[PDB]
Amino acid sequence: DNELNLPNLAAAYSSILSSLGENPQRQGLLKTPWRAASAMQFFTKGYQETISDVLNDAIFDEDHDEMVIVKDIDMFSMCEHHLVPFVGKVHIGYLPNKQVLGLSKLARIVEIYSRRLQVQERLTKQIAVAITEALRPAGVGVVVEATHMCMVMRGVQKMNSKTVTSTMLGVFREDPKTREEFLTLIR
Amino acid sequence: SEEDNELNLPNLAAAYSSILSSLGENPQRQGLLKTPWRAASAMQFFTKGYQETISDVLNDAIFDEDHDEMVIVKDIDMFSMCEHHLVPFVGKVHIGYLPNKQVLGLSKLARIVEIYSRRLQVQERLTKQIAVAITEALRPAGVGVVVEATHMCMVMRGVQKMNSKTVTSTMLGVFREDPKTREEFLTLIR
Amino acid sequence: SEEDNELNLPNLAAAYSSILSSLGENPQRQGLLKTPWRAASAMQFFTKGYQETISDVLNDAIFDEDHDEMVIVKDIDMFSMCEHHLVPFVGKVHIGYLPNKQVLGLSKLARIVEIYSRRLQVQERLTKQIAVAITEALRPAGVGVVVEATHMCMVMRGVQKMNSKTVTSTMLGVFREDPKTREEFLTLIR
Amino acid sequence: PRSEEDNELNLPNLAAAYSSILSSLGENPQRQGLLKTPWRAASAMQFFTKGYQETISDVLNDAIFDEDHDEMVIVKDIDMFSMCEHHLVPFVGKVHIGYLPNKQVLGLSKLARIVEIYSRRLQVQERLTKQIAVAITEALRPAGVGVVVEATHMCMVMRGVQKMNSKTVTSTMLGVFREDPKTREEFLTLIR
Amino acid sequence: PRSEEDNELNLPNLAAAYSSILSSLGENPQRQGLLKTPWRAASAMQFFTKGYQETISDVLNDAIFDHDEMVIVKDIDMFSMCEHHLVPFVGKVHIGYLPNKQVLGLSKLARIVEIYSRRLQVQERLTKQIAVAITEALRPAGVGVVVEATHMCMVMRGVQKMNSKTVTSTMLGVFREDPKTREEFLTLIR
Amino acid sequence: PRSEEDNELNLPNLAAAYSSILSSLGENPQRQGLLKTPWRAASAMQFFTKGYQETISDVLNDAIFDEDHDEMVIVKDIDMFSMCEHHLVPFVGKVHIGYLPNKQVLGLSKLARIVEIYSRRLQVQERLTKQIAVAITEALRPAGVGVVVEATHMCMVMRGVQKMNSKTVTSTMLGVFREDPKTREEFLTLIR
Amino acid sequence: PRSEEDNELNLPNLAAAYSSILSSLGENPQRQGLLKTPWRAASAMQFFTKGYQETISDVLNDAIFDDEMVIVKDIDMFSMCEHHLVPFVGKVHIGYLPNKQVLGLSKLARIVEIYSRRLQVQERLTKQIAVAITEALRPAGVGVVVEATHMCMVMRGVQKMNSKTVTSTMLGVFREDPKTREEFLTLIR
Amino acid sequence: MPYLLISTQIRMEVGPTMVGDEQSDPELMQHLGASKRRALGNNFYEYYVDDPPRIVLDKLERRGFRVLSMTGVGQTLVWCLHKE
Amino acid sequence: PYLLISTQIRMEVGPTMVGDEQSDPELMQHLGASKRRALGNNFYEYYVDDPPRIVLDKLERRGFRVLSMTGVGQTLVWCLHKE
Amino acid sequence: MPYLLISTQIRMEVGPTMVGDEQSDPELMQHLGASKRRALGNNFYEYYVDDPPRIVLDKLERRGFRVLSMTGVGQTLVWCLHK
Amino acid sequence: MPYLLISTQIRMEVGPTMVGDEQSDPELMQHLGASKRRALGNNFYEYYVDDPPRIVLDKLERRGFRVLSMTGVGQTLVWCLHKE
Amino acid sequence: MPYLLISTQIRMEVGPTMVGDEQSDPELMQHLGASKRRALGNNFYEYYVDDPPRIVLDKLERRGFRVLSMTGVGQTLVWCLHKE
Ligand SMILES: Nc1nc2c(ccn2[C@@H]2O[C@H](COP(=O)(O)OP(=O)(O)OP(=O)(O)O)[C@@H](O)[C@H]2O)c(=O)[nH]1
Ligand SMILES: Nc1nc2c(ccn2[C@@H]2O[C@H](COP(=O)(O)OP(=O)(O)OP(=O)(O)O)[C@@H](O)[C@H]2O)c(=O)[nH]1
Ligand SMILES: Nc1nc2c(ccn2[C@@H]2O[C@H](COP(=O)(O)OP(=O)(O)OP(=O)(O)O)[C@@H](O)[C@H]2O)c(=O)[nH]1
Ligand SMILES: Nc1nc2c(ccn2[C@@H]2O[C@H](COP(=O)(O)OP(=O)(O)OP(=O)(O)O)[C@@H](O)[C@H]2O)c(=O)[nH]1
Ligand SMILES: Nc1nc2c(ccn2[C@@H]2O[C@H](COP(=O)(O)OP(=O)(O)OP(=O)(O)O)[C@@H](O)[C@H]2O)c(=O)[nH]1
Ligand SMILES: Nc1nc2c(ccn2[C@@H]2O[C@H](COP(=O)(O)OP(=O)(O)OP(=O)(O)O)[C@@H](O)[C@H]2O)c(=O)[nH]1
Ligand SMILES: Nc1nc2c(ccn2[C@@H]2O[C@H](COP(=O)(O)OP(=O)(O)OP(=O)(O)O)[C@@H](O)[C@H]2O)c(=O)[nH]1
Ligand SMILES: N[C@@H](Cc1ccccc1)C(=O)O
Ligand SMILES: N[C@@H](Cc1ccccc1)C(=O)O
Ligand SMILES: N[C@@H](Cc1ccccc1)C(=O)O
Ligand SMILES: N[C@@H](Cc1ccccc1)C(=O)O
Ligand SMILES: N[C@@H](Cc1ccccc1)C(=O)O
Ligand SMILES: [Zn+2]
Ligand SMILES: [Zn+2]
Ligand SMILES: [Zn+2]
Ligand SMILES: [Zn+2]
Ligand SMILES: [Zn+2]
Ligand SMILES: [Zn+2]
Ligand SMILES: [Zn+2]
Repeated sequence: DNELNLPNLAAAYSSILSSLGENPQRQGLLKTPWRAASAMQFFTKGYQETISDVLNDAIFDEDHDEMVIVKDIDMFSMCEHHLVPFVGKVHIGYLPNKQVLGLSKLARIVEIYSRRLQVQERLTKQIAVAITEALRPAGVGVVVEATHMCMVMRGVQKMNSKTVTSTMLGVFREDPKTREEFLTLIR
Repeated sequence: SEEDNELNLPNLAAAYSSILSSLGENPQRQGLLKTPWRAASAMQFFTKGYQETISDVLNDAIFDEDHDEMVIVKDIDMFSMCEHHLVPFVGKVHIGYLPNKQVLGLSKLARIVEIYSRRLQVQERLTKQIAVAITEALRPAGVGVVVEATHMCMVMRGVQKMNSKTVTSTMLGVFREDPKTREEFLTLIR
Repeated sequence: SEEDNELNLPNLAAAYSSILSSLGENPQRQGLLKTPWRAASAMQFFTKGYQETISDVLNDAIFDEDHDEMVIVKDIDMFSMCEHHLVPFVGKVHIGYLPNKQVLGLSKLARIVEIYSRRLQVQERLTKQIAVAITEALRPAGVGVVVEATHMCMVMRGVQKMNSKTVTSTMLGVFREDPKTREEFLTLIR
Repeated sequence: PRSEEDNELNLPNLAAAYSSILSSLGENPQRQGLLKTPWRAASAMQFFTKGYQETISDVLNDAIFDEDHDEMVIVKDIDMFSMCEHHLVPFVGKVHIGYLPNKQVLGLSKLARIVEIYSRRLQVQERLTKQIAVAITEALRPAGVGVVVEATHMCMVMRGVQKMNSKTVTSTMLGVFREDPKTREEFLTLIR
Repeated sequence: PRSEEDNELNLPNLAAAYSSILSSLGENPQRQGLLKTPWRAASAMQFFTKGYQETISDVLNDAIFDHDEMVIVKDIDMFSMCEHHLVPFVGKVHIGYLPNKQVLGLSKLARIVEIYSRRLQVQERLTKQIAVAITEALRPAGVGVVVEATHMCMVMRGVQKMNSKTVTSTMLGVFREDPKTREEFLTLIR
Repeated sequence: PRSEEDNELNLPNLAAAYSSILSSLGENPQRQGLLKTPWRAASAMQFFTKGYQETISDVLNDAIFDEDHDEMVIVKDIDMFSMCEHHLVPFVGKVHIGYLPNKQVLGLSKLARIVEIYSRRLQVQERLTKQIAVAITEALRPAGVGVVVEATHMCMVMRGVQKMNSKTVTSTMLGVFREDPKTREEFLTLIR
Repeated sequence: PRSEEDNELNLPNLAAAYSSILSSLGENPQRQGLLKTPWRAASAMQFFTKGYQETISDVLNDAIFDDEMVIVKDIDMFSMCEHHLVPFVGKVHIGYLPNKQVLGLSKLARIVEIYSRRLQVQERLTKQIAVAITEALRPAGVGVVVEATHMCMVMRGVQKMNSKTVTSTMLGVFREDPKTREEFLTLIR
Repeated sequence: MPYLLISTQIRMEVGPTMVGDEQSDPELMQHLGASKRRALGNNFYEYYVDDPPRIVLDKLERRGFRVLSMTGVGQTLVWCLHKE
Repeated sequence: PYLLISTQIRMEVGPTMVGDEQSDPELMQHLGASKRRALGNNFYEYYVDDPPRIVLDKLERRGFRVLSMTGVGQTLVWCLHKE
Repeated sequence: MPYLLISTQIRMEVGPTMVGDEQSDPELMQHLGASKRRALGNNFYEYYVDDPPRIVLDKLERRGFRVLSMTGVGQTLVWCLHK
Repeated sequence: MPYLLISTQIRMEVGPTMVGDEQSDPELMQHLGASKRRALGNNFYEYYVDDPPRIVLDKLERRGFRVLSMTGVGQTLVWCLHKE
Repeated sequence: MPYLLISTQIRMEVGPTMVGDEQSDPELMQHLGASKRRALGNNFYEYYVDDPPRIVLDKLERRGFRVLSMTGVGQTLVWCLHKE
């Protein structure tokens, strides 16, 4: 699909260069339709992935029930409304129910959904739901903090603005003590 | 309206020219020739929120996501004008809300800040208006708004307390009724 | 021109709609319905520097002063677009100059950053265009320009070096010839 | 437990395996910079796994004192260096330990020594975290123990997902640190 | 240069050597947590040394464009392997150069860091190789390279100096001959 | 309590012991840099243990005011320098004290002087923390007292485990500081 | 150099002196908390002064290899003041310019350990590290900067809690060439 | 309508006391001297009186209600009454 | 004979939780209850939109009497018994 | 005046015990040995005794009061009595 | 043995339900299908069932127990029963 | 002395159980096997037993006491008993 659609993406980017008043034949722009098309395919590579392949059977037994957190996961996504990046960090916490996920898989799960055309809220929920369904834990908490370039480089132009979204499932929603421990430990 | 702006611009410039003379300055010196007009235009821009309505600002950016989770837009730069002294008060606005199946466009929360902050104000009123506008536009489970600002009237003059900052808070719906929702909001805006 | 923008907006929207389909997405889903138009408008705003000229931007804000001392406008937020990948590069611009007989209006130094940054660019060219525009408009003793930026093409993809930053530097007139002037500039922009 | 005699006997086998790795990577084991590497890499790996040579009893060394002390004791910011058992690559960070004594008080340094027994092994963060908490619980029989491990896994930064800033935080709360949220909150406030 | 064919042919030999290491350390290669370790450790080690599969020409990919300014790419995350102990040394690389009619693609400076750092190395060699590669590819007026790294061999073992950092510097062409060019570079990388 | 006359009488015995230490380390007590060391090291050790010369009553010096204040009083970031009784090596840090007066308010400086009485002795962190809290409780009879000590033990950084960043935090909460979690939370928030 | 046989013979003398110090301070060496203190204090003092047992040649091991600036900075340093027998602690920053011989990175830290684990004065310690590197490698030049908190100035005496002593030694090109010294001081920040 | 829920916040000695919801008996609300309001952001109306809860409990006994249970939840003290 | 009902945050408004997976299906139907499973939860629950005062009156008509009422966290719980 | 509310804070074994409000029966407050005060910033007066709540409960039983309910709210332990 | 204490945490609709301590009636614990455990760091054994508390309350009524009181404490909901 | 207050902290299945104050019936405290103490900083004495509260409740029934109410406050579980 990527190979077949690459010329169509490059034709659209070349057309955009002309429609902006630019010269697609100028040295600095000659390869731009192809490079922009490849970059856009990389930014949306999460559509190529499934949870099962990403997990790669990296689920292990851990009888003792302790909170596990993977925080400060760098996240790079694309706003679906403007096709402009929104970037930041994801902090994930969960309380296992005898099954523990491979540490890196929590970051790989962030990669499946972040590398798509998105809205922060949907992205946050998808990460929490994927972990819930893969591990069946007592609960999951996900916090996403991001700078949307559509609010800084244009529009409202609020230089310091940041969006924070939160999803708390299972014991992370029902038990405030579990949620408080998670929020204290991700600082 | 923009017609009101054009009609009132000469009156504002005449008042600023009169202020320059009453302060002992020379409105005819090079540095002050265009000042009545530039000060008048700046004051119109600082009060442009009077020209806006919530409906136009929202621009139908209300979506349907099955979201029942906390949404926050924090560190929104805010620039307002003190209505008592006509001197700026500037800072940050942090907004949180719990949607009730209607999710607002992220930028619209900052645009709502712009409607009310670009007016002659008091921090308490500005804080409450932002929270009430979001509540009426979305009908969410709750809204929380925190405004932190430096008032130049307390630093450049008067009491002259260089480090002083005013913090105002408004908590509506579940943000007032449920301390756990308010605590999650205050923890996440740090 | 703004007429060019109106005429080309449907062509840009058609190209963005085509990109949505070519990526495997559904242009008919709620979240994407207005995206071809919104993405087209955002791209026109990111490249609005092509609509400007130095003369209009300067707006005759050149004052005659007995000032032969260093003037700096630093930490000017800059948002540009890489011409190779059509992905943003963002950061700060620090400008310094030694006036001869003419001093430029402070805000015009930031407006000059806006004429050139709101284009498809390469950081080196951007840096040089800012320094040359100030040199030609004012004929000063010298100009120094430092641009520090994060390129999203090196962070979100490619090499994926999260902390990498590009710093370019242009030193003209006394800023090149006199190391003492350039050292004072670099010390004062920290 | 692994002995110093076992180390001497297995050192040539480890050096032969590291020399083989150098050849299998396309490198030249005969070049100046690599001549002593099979032996130096083997010694480094034995040092990184020296925790297998230790016992809780020897490490405690009878450093248990008596006291009418029923107040919170914390040893925080204990530098920790471990080896991921999945990739044989380091994971490094800090351990913060808290406990509420029950008439027996552990010697301050022993809390860091307990971190050393378990961290100097082929591990997983979760196992390491519970082993430290369980060792303190069994040695002192206190009212409760809390252990927080924060670590950078080099397998998530230098390779794989390559998330430069990612950090893993694991927490184990036993006795009153689990049953009483007020005790756990005092612990988490004091380790900041 | 090493290839994916050599990689796949040597993978079982690497896995056999890692399985042998597990047994020689007193561990049980049959326990659940260690079953796939010989293969995962082998793959990680060939990724850490993937620099032997590369050449400067392929990495540059003809990204040489046709300036009078200092160009710097700083805070490039670097991950290498100490050749003496086979333990990581990690940190940052800061590169500066003065072009002479040829300007290198920004990302290639980070790609050059990747060729040499993904090998068994000594910090001094790595620093010099990066500077020499840029010098030969671009023929600039000069190049400066600063590498700062934590060696895990000095923190996790041996001397165990937790805060120790190694800083190595290579200055070629005008970066060596002209102290003013070197000083500008060192000031701009802070 | 140790007296200034005891100090004068024991100074030559301390100097003889420090001179013996110089010889036993392989050093030359006759070299210029070491000639006065037995006497200076003896005086320094007497200063580090000057808390044995003091009593709570003399230290308080009747600085108890009867202003009926029913609000929280805190003296934080009190620099503390003590000596480990097990190794005779310093442990240094900060003491943060909070109390809720009942009918008596203590003079601000006396809270720091109370830290000086107990810290300038051969100690263990736990005991020091408890002694400061008990002295304030007995002197003022307040609604409650909270004491937090944070210290770096040089025995855990310069030697032994050699954990460069390790810190010990001890806490003692008496009266309403133990019984009311809201009072303890206000105290811990205000000492940050 | 002090030997392990000397340590076994002198360890009881140190312990007997610390037991005597405990009595002379008014303390009870027989109380539970002090019973092991004479031996522990003695062993701690031997460890603090273990640098007298070491020579540069043993430390140099297999770590010399055959013209760019090399720096090892933020080396944690723990020493003992020879005037009061109280610790002074901080960091050592070392820079050198090789001349056909490069030293193993770790050995620069081991050299700090030989001289710091002794009874000292900051100035002598700083000079000994620079001289040892100069004689071992014969480089173009060496620069050594020591920053330390002296506990004798913070826990007693003047009681200046923020005071820090900074000593510097510049040899060869680090002394003769100000551009080399400036590059060193800029890179150790 | 046999069940009644009444409540007070922060201190038990002082009002306001919440005495009803949208579907409460209007005659009973009028008898207690209650006012109707909707706090901002809330999806419901409530009835309240300025009286402390002890006064409300005495008035409710004269209307046939007995306290079945009293509980604290957060900073709210609640009474569940039953007309028997 | 036993029933547990609850409401969160405010007592004047629903939803009111009126049952679990093993609750009497006829009683749940009578109250007009819906069945759901909140995300991440290992159990189903029955709930009504009515405020708890309305549910208590409906349950009295079914023979239930309130034995105890308690607050726990932000949840107000009633324990009823069919006497 | 059939209902009475009494309370204690932090520990149940020691007073003060709050035994009334501004509109409390003055004779009952005098009988308990209660004092009247207004804590700073409060919009109301309260009656209190130094006795622990167990002593107050025994005194109120001799006046015809019976404990109907006891509850905790924050750090306050409350008894609702009836005669 | 007239008194019984039972409890559940976090949600009332789902188990586990704590039904006893070390000195609880072994026959009653066996009747309820309870398991015995000691949570790590605890100085006591406890009996628990997987059933939600409503099921346990119905089983206890068939054994002669009646609920005297129900209370929340932290995140634990407790019932005090009496064999009357 | 008809009223009694007993309590336990953190977990209901294990002691200590507080069974009295300074003015408690000394014979009843002796019968329960209670010890008297004063926690540091406290302005009062308390009686306590090592037994879990369920055991104390059974002993108190044999002395004529009945549980009137049980409540949670903070991390303390309290029973109010009455001799009837
Ligand atoms: N909740 C949510 N909303 C999201 C994103 C990403 C983007 N959006 C928001 O879509 C709205 C589109 O509005 P619109 O049609 O009026 O466009 P436009 O005139 O260009 O707007 P503006 O930018 O204000 O100038 C904006 O409000 C934008 O913020 C997300 O993750 N979550
Ligand atoms: N609550 C509130 N108050 C606000 C603003 C903005 C301003 N104000 C306050 O109006 C008061 C005016 O008093 P006044 O007449 O005595 O004036 P003046 O002598 O000049 O005063 P001073 O400044 O002391 O010299 C001041 O107290 C000022 O702070 C706001 O946002 N919220
Ligand atoms: N000097 C300079 N260079 C600039 C920009 C903006 C971009 N570039 C650089 O053009 C090069 C293009 O090379 P390429 O064809 O190989 O592309 P591609 O495979 O996608 O690259 P990569 O990113 O490595 O994956 C890259 O090196 C890029 O960094 C700038 O401002 N200044
Ligand atoms: N819970 C836990 N998990 C741990 C460690 C240490 C490592 N792991 C995790 O083992 C998984 C192995 O998966 P795998 O076989 O697919 O390997 P591989 O393809 O090389 O993976 P990747 O790294 O993604 O490239 C990874 O997820 C890794 O993170 C720990 O302490 N705790
Ligand atoms: N110049 C330079 N030196 C480097 C590296 C990487 C490593 N090394 C250094 O090789 C030396 C080898 O000595 P050796 O045989 O005695 O080893 P060993 O007993 O294990 O040492 P130690 O660590 O003290 O225990 C060490 O000094 C090590 O630091 C580098 O990048 N640049
Ligand atoms: N609770 C408490 N403990 C304290 C102090 C001060 C010191 N200590 C601890 O006494 C223990 C003595 O043990 P030991 O005999 O085995 O000595 P030694 O081999 O030298 O030990 P080590 O240092 O590991 O080499 C050590 O654990 C030390 O930390 C304090 O304030 N509170
Ligand atoms: N240059 C140098 N000097 C050093 C050390 C270590 C210590 N000293 C200094 O010896 C002096 C001793 O003097 P003294 O005899 O008068 O002792 P004493 O009354 O106890 O002094 P004081 O501490 O003031 O109370 C002090 O000045 C001390 O600072 C070092 O590294 N470098
Ligand atoms: N929200 C109330 C508690 C409450 C929960 C449920 C019902 C009634 C009240 C408080 O915080 O005070
Ligand atoms: N989790 C509930 C409390 C609760 C505990 C036990 C049973 C029922 C409810 C809350 O925080 O509101
Ligand atoms: N404010 C009381 C709680 C309370 C609420 C309502 C009525 C009475 C008491 C406390 O924190 O202890
Ligand atoms: N520790 C319990 C509360 C509790 C206290 C006393 C007895 C029983 C339970 C909780 O936090 O949920
Ligand atoms: N201080 C008790 C609560 C309490 C208040 C009032 C009376 C009794 C107990 C706790 O935190 O557990
Ligand atoms: Zn957008
Ligand atoms: Zn004002
Ligand atoms: Zn690019
Ligand atoms: Zn790994
Ligand atoms: Zn090494
Ligand atoms: Zn010690
Ligand atoms: Zn000294």
